Amino acid sequence: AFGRRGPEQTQGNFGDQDLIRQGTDYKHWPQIAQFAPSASAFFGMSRIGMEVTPSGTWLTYHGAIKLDDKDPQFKDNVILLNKHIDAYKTFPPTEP
Amino acid sequence: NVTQAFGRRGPEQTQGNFGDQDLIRQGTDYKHWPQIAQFAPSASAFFGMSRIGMEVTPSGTWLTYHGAIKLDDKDPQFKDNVILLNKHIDAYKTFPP
Repeated sequence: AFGRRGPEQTQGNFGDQDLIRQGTDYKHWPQIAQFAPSASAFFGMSRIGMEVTPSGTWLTYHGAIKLDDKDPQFKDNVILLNKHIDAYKTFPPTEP
Repeated sequence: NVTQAFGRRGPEQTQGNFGDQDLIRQGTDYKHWPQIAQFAPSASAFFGMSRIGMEVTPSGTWLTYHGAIKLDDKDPQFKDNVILLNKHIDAYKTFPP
């Protein structure tokens, strides 16, 4: 969908092979998706910008979401997210 | 409204910078909100397209994100969409002191 995971600025870096294979069918997808911002939160929280490069006009965004560390699921949420962040570094190269 | 929910618009890295005085007062009731909202990623797009990190700092644990969404210049609505987004980006610079 958004291409191969990898280290480049134009690549996404999130997702292990199960999330890649299964997408929204992945057993822990709801537990991940809860951290995704609503449209209101995305435009309300983020630093939004616009840039014009040789490939077109881009709407840039960045920000940071504070995890609720009083949530009983906090420690497990952190483990789950960490599992997927830069997971590609762990992949067999013959993957897929 | 928007600023009670997501804090003041401003220049700092921890603050949001998007929305003019009408957007921030009206929120999702703002007349042009759906035309803006079309640009916000789905959960799948947010996790699939962004660069995601995790940072543990004195204030807490934060899921960081950044990315860029290509605007479709072939779309007939492109001209109006970029003018609208541009209006709201850093609009707080025009707010009186």
